[PDB]
Order: sequence, then C-alpha cells, then structure tokens
Amino acid sequence: MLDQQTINIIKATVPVLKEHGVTITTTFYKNLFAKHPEVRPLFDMGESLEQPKALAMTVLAAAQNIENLPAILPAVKKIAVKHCQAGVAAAHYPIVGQELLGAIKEVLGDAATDDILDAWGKAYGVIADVFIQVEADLYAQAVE
Amino acid sequence: MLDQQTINIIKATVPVLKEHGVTITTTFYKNLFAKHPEVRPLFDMGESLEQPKALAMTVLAAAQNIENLPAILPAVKKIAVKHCQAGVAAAHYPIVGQELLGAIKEVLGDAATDDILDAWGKAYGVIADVFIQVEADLYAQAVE
Ligand code: HEM
Ligand code: HEM
Repeated sequence: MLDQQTINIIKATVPVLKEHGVTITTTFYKNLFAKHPEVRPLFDMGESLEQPKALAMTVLAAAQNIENLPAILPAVKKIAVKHCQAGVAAAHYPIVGQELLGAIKEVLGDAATDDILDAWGKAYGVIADVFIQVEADLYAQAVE
Repeated sequence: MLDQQTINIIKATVPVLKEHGVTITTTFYKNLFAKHPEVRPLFDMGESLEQPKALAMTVLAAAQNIENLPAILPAVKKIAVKHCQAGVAAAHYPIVGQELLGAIKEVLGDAATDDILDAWGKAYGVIADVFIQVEADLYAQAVE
C-alpha cells in the first residue's frame, strides 16, 4: 500500500485541487480527447461528445478517503456498472491517470514538485485498482 | 494503511497459520464462546451452538490478499449480508480479533514474537474495517 508521506501529500493537497476543480476537469477532458482519440467512442452519445463532468472530481473525493476506501464503495459500484456497460478496460486507466496528472501539474504550477506528482500518481493507481477489480468481477459475473 | 514490514510478516506467516488451521479455528471458537457469552445468541440455531468453521480461515484468506482487498469483495459482500442478518456490530470485531490473536499465539508458540502478533493485530483491524464499512452501508440501505 501507500506510505505515510504519500498519504500526507494527498490529504494536504487534495483541498487545493478541489478549489481549482473547474480547471482540473476541463484540462483533463481537453487533453484526454485530443491525445487519445481511441477513447472518444466510449463517450459518444445518441450531439457533442459527453464529458461526465464528475470523473476527475470523483478521483479527488476517493483520494480524500484514501485511508478508508471501503466507504466509497456504494458510489464505486454504481460507477463500475456504467463503466462495464460502456466498455471500460483496465488498460484505459493509465491513460486517464496520465491526463489527470497533467491537469494536476497545470493547477499546482510552482507547487508541482516531483514528489507531489509522484504521490498523486501512486494514489490514482490505488484508486484505479479498486475500480479495475470491481469491474473485473462485474464482467465475470455477466457470463455466469 | 499498513507499513511494509507488517505486510511482510503477514505474507511470510499466513501460510504457517494456514497449515495449522484446525488449531486456529478450534482454539478461536473455544475461547470466543467461553470468554464472551454475550455473543453466543448470534450463533444460536433453530441444537448445539453453530461454529461457522470458515470464520478464522477467511480472515487468513483476506490477509493473503492484503495488498488487493477489493479482490475478496464478492465474498465479503455475501458474508456481510449474513452478518447484518445475524446482528453483527462494529463493537464485536475487537472481541473476535482478540480471540483470533490468542489462537495465533498458541499456534506460533516460540515464533510468537511481539512484533509478529502486533502485525496480525494491525492486519485484522484493516480486514475488520472492510467488513464494518460494508455492513454499515448495508444496515443504512435497509431503512431506505
Ligand atoms: C479512478 C478512475 C475513474 C473514476 C473515479 C471515474 C468516475 C466516473 C464518474 C463519476 C462517471 C459518471 C457516472 C455517472 O454519474 O453515471 C464516469 C463515467 C464514465 N467514465 Fe469513468 N472514471 C474513472 C476512470 C475511467 C476510465 C479509465 C475510463 C476509460 C475510458 C472511463 C470512462 C468513462 C465513460 C465512457 C463514462 C460514461 C458512462 C456513460 O455515460 O454511460 N472512466 N466515470
Ligand atoms: C474479519 C472478521 C470476520 C470474518 C472474516 C468472518 C467470516 C465469516 C464467515 C466466512 C462466515 C460463514 C458465512 C457463510 O458461509 O454463510 C461467518 C458467519 C458468521 N459470523 Fe463472521 N466473520 C468475521 C467477524 C465476525 C464478528 C465480529 C462476529 C460477531 C459476533 C461474527 C459473527 C458471525 C455469525 C453470528 C455468523 C453466522 C451467520 C449465520 O449463521 O447466519 N463474525 N463469518
């Protein structure tokens, strides 16, 4: 699991990121859709591409609860169902992580040291691992 | 969360405990029912008291997966339903922990150093916290 200084950075910095949420969210989606065209179809409705505006902010909310992730399971389970419906794969998670971290770097500016960015990368990984595992079991559940 | 040496002890020792599973299970229940009469009603059927023989071994299985606890969620969810049905409370978990650790001490004998017992206490706490949180949400779900 995560070490203590990692958690401290997360707990210490997540309120900063939340305060600049609109920049995180919009930079995230701008870069996600531009740099990774292959994921655009999963967001295609039906007529502009959908941007589930709570995606990045929900990562931040999970990070707030990083020491008690079971507490967010009712939300995770509901999101997992939409993910499995949409076709989200474990291999997508590093792409979302990359663009989330790019958004975080933009917001933190000067305060964006390597250790703080590394901490957020580690935290995202742990959060992503929860969804991946829950969706893996949902996918397996579907062909019973 | 847990530190690395804790996890090492758990990963290193859980196979030892599994090998002596029958002693863990039977010492656990003997001491649980003798020292904590108030929990006997939750195990009362209907005609001897039920001993869900997999209780302690399931803690050990969770401990095996201590770095990916989401993986055991399908099992946890099913057990949580039985717990909420039976009337299991968050305040029961320290009692089960105490008698589990007593059983572990018995099996490890000489190898039962304070650091190894402390590690198992910490690990049980994290495992217990998962069930507690899942059952808390199930209890709340019931009065919607
Ligand atoms: C920890 C990582 C992630 C979190 C916290 C997260 C969170 C969310 C949230 C809150 C929603 C809106 C759910 C709703 O209210 O219905 C959503 C939807 C969606 N997410 Fe994720 N997400 C994550 C990772 C990903 C990844 C890796 C992909 C891969 C492309 C992805 C693709 C989608 C898509 C396509 C939707 C729309 C579902 C629909 O419209 O039916 N997400 N996500
Ligand atoms: C991490 C801690 C625990 C684990 C891993 C665990 C595991 C289990 C398992 C595997 C079963 C059998 C489920 C089945 O196959 O139907 C069970 C049943 C049961 N457990 Fe737990 N348990 C834990 C904590 C507790 C606590 C704290 C209590 C408090 C008294 C408790 C009381 C019971 C009772 C009364 C049953 C019987 C349910 C029934 O017969 O309907 N357990 N537990």
